[PDB]
Amino acid sequence: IVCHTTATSPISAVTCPPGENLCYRKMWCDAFCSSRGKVVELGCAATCPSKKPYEEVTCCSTDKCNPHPKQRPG
Amino acid sequence: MRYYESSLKSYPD
Repeated sequence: IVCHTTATSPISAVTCPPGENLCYRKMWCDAFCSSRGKVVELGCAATCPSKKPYEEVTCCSTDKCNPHPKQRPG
Repeated sequence: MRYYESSLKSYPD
């Protein structure tokens, strides 16, 4: 299983088996919470971390299962 | 310039 990283610089699914047993999709808000919503910063992790204030972290363990609404197809 | 929840082309505006 591989995870993508929107919080590094570009975005790419790299295998994260050393430590992170899976992936994680995070969301929150950028410089100014635009009307478009938050962002989509997923990546790798050992377990869906952060879950007390408002951080909406998520998880995903599958062939690049961190695809967010990026290239709106159609 | 974000992989927001509705775009993937570093859109400025």
